[PDB]
Amino acid sequence: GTSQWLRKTVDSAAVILFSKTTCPYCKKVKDVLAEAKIKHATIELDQLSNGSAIQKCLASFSKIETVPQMFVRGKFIGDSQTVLKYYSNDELAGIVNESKYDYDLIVIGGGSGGLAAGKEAAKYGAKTAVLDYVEPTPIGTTWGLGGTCVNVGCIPKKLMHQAGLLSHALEDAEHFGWSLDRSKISHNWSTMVEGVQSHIGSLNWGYKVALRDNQVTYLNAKGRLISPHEVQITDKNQKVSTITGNKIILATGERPKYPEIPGAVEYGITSDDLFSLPYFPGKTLVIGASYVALECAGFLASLGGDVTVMVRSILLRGFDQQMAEKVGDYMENHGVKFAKLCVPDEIKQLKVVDTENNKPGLLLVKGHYTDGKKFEEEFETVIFAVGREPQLSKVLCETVGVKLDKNGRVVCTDDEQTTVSNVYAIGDINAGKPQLTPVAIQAGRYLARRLFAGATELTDYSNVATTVFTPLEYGACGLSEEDAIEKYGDKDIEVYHSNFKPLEWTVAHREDNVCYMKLVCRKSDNMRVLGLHVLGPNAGEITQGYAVAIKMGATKADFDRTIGIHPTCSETFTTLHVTKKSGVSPIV
Amino acid sequence: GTSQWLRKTVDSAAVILFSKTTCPYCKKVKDVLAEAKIKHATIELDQLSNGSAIQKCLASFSKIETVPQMFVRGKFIGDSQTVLKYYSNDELAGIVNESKYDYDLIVIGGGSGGLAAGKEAAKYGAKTAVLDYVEPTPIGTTWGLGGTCVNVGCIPKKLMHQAGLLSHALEDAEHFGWSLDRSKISHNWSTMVEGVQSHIGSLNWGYKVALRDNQVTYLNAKGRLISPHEVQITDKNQKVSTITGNKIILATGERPKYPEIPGAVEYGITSDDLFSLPYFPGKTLVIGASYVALECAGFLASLGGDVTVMVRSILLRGFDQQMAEKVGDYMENHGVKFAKLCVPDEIKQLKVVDTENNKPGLLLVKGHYTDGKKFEEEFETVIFAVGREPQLSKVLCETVGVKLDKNGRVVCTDDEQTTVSNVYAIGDINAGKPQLTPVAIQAGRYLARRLFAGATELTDYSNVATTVFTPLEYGACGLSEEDAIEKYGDKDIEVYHSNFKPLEWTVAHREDNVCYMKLVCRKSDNMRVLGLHVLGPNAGEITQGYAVAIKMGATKADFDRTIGIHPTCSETFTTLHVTKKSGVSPIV
Ligand SMILES: Cc1cc2nc3c(=O)[nH]c(=O)nc-3n(C[C@H](O)[C@H](O)[C@H](O)COP(=O)(O)OP(=O)(O)OC[C@H]3O[C@@H](n4cnc5c(N)ncnc54)[C@H](O)[C@@H]3O)c2cc1C
Ligand SMILES: Cc1cc2nc3c(=O)[nH]c(=O)nc-3n(C[C@H](O)[C@H](O)[C@H](O)COP(=O)(O)OP(=O)(O)OC[C@H]3O[C@@H](n4cnc5c(N)ncnc54)[C@H](O)[C@@H]3O)c2cc1C
Ligand SMILES: CCCn1nnnc1NC(=O)c1cccs1
Repeated sequence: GTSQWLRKTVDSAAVILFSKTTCPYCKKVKDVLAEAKIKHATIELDQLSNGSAIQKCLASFSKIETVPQMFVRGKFIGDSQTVLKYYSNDELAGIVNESKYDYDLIVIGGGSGGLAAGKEAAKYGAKTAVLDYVEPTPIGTTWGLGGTCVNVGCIPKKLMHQAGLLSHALEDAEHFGWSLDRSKISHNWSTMVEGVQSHIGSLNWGYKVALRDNQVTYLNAKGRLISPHEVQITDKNQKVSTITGNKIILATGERPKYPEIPGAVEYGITSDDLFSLPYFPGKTLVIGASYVALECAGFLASLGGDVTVMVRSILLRGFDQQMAEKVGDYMENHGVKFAKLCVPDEIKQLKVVDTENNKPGLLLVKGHYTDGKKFEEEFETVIFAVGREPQLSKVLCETVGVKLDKNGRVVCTDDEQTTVSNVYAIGDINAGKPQLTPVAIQAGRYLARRLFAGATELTDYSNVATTVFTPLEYGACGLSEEDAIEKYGDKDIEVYHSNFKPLEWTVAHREDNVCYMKLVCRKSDNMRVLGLHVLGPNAGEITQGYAVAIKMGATKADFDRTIGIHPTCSETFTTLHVTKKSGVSPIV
Repeated sequence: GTSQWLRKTVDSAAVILFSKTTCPYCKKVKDVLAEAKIKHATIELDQLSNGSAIQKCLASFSKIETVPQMFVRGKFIGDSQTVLKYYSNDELAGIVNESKYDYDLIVIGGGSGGLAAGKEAAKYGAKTAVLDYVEPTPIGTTWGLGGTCVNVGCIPKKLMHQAGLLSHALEDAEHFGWSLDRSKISHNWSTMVEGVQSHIGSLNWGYKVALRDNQVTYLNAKGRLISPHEVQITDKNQKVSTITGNKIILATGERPKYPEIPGAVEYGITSDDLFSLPYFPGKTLVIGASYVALECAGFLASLGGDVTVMVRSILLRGFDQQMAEKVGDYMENHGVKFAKLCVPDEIKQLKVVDTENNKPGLLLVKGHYTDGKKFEEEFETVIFAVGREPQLSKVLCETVGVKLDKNGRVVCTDDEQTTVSNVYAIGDINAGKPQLTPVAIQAGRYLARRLFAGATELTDYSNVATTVFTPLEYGACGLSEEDAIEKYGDKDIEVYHSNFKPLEWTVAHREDNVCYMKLVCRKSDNMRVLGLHVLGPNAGEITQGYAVAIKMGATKADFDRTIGIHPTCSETFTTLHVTKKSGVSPIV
């Protein structure tokens, strides 16, 4: 147990010191390494329960049982007198840089997970390279370091959402006494895009500085794993070379899918193109029904656009379907049109994009409903949001032996290890895990600590909370109502629910019973909270704190004994009492 | 023991049915009572682990041991055969209405706690009266049913806070691309006040309708307890009479204090007057430094006022003082002036309030600083926020025997009982308790269930979360850093902290490092979270859910293993890592 841990730790750490907090000899070695600018991990044996047994086990490698003991890439280097000898003779720098491979770690992909992993590993002395390359979209769009969320996902999406929310704030301001007239105010798309892209630019630059300041090598090059330790890289000038690494982390993410119909690639766009588009989309069709589809349609309508969403079957497949339908109903009452049970057949071009006057083109969209009736309408912009996929055939030679599942994602054990022992995978390409930025960041950081600092903590992927940033936001943590009933049976499930009205909505004359929350609980397990759901403003701020209590096993009684904060929306969770089985109305 | 619970339950309940969920004689008695419109409590002995011992205990009163046992006001009424015979002879209604007193419960005070307690008691067949009267302020202000929070507290205060927040939304909107010019937009105070007051009006009306629909007798009359069971009432027409009640709940709340200086009562106002004031206060002095003082100064500055705050010693006494100083620093950078270490000596009138044309007057304020220097400046409005106090002298005859503390608050045991066994106190007049609206509501509801439905659960007053609605909001749950250090010692306390920047503030060009959060933890108890603190937007929404986790005993490890929701402010709590002891800067 302890002896297997110590061997794994010694073999994979780049530079590591076994120490005690009280030892002045350990203190002296720490000071030497700090002066020499030699980064390393440290294990403090006195603060571990099995510290005495670990100290015994070290002799299997060093033949000594005292602290300090310093190791480099699996090799015992010395105790205090020996380390000082090397430093005094100007030998220590060469010893700590001796390596079989070019790098201790190569990260393929410079996004949410990969940048987090590479920075954390470098902290413990791992010589690290991060590779990032952005394949242009069909119309030619590209962007800088930081991945999907930074450039074409979470960050610009929520900033445009905030511009859309301010439309309603301008309306509400009249009722609260301000002299403006929302009727005479309009939105300038390109001014908003300039501001969003300026912030994104500062993040691109900030990641480059952070890698520079952590001594991480950044290569703006496309990588391909051609054997367990060899990565072939192609740089900006199409120069091809090979670099080697001890450990490999795959973190290459996904890109939007297109339907296989005429005109889709030529004349439509995806979210990759939307967030830097130089002109307002105009009259827009969004094809699809994921959270990406509904978030983008939502803010486009708030910013004054004529928006239609064409839905093949249901909204937000995979989420609680009562909540999904409430989300869609709010959007439809606030200016989004839906073409339900409908798919596209072809896109025909009526007008080329006008670069001269900074204006969209014009497209004819033909499709059909499930009963066979036809769909035909003109739109200035068509946005495809029909899912995302990895393309690991490009990243990864078949002969390496890394196992992929039926959707092309990497099959990993619960420590992110692939079927090849030195290769790991994190983020969206890890099969079966929630595809979210804070999941990729936690996975990458925790993995770096296990590989290079002897940590044992794994990432917990269960009950990860989400928020959908539609015009009225939807936060969730845990099971949908229908999954809970499927797993445990209707008899063992009790659901508490209520409508509510934000206080800010009263003087503004907004709707009385649209916002909604519910707790899905298991009767036979002390009324354990299985899932939490809320539709209302600031839904992500509301939901986050409860994710801790659910992780700790909160029951309905834990919610009841907690006192609310007044006046808030979130406090309504502390006093819920109407059950669905009672048939009593949830309106207030 | 079981037998003392039963004897207390029987003696106290108005109408109560001892039952089992699987007995058809029980079910038949319930249907008769339902049909007769007879409300009652029900105890299902089969769902209680000590049910069989209760049945033997029942024979004390009834000399039977079987289920169906009906009691009315301490007296056994009958089993199934007796109850059904009374009903078919039209004798049952008279039996269940028989009472020694006018009411089972008299609530003195119709505010947050008192309305809650009275409605809940009525659900179990307690014949209930709620008394409410609003003594006018010195200038004559009065209002309707619902108490301090509804009419002159949390509700109008947060609505005027929202009007202030919207001024910054109007500024932000230009940066997000909207065509308005905030420079050319102004605020109309009277439009605001008219909308706030029309909402409060709908709440006064809703409380009257709610009492009628629960068969609660509402008396708009001043009450005075003159003996344990007699309440003297007076009467919009000054008619004095006496009504009697079995149980009494005191819920009369507090009112603002005035300093004992010339001109204060004549020429200053309080929060009681501010929320319906028909003229804009203009150049305003706020005297005091409580959360009421700072909240009101904050929104008045945001709505265009020239505002000064006069501070005797410190800001937000009783709150974490690091956090209090950050709250005030933001306020000072956004147009609130502070006269620190300063106290008033007299208010002189220079011009009378123009009630005709809705203009304030003019006042000369004279004061002095602690060094000795003089204060003298003109203001159009002077607002006193120097604390709140009860006036139980008016409510409670000294001869009844209800003990008060040195501040005039009621001394209660942990079940809200006073030194007189049938008299209880809830809300702000209960000595030692947090003075918050959801605390009053939970105390009131839970107490009514113990008196009239045999419940045993007590209100938990520990770790009750708060939010101060200053222009940048401050949420907290648990201990301040300085109380934790005083209670456990500096060596046993670890503090994790970080600045943050809301994503909404990036494109709007707001401050990088003013929002702030921290977790105060106890090392020797598994890094238990003792206190949580956040300064930023939507702080009450952020804080609420974490209050459940802290009640369940969250540790730092529970926060670390939980995954964040991105992009939010609240997610910063899930990745905190900089300790105060390390000395590393908390900036982003
Ligand atoms: C529109 C949209 C909105 C979203 N909103 C949210 C939200 O609100 N909250 C949330 O939590 N998540 C959100 N997400 C999801 C989030 O963006 C992803 O879960 C996250 O970015 C995944 O990170 P990753 O590290 O796995 O991959 P990525 O961030 O996609 O990083 C992979 C990087 O590697 C590069 N790369 C690919 N192949 C190679 C190669 N061969 N060599 C070198 N580099 C290569 C890619 O170009 C990219 O830069 C959103 C996603 C989208 C599309
Ligand atoms: C400016 C301000 C802002 C506040 N903001 C918040 C906030 O954001 N959040 C929060 O949780 N709390 C807030 N509070 C506190 C909250 O208002 C109180 O905790 C709550 O109102 C107390 O309820 P209560 O039932 O104890 O008394 P009250 O609500 O004051 O009700 C007592 C009632 O009894 C009446 N009465 C008095 N004497 C008699 C008599 N003899 N006969 C009949 N009736 C009588 C009173 O006039 C009143 O109607 C705020 C308070 C103030 C002043
Ligand atoms: C055998 C006695 C019948 N009886 N006598 N008085 N009332 C009732 N029944 C009822 O009130 C009802 C029970 C179920 C539906 S109505």
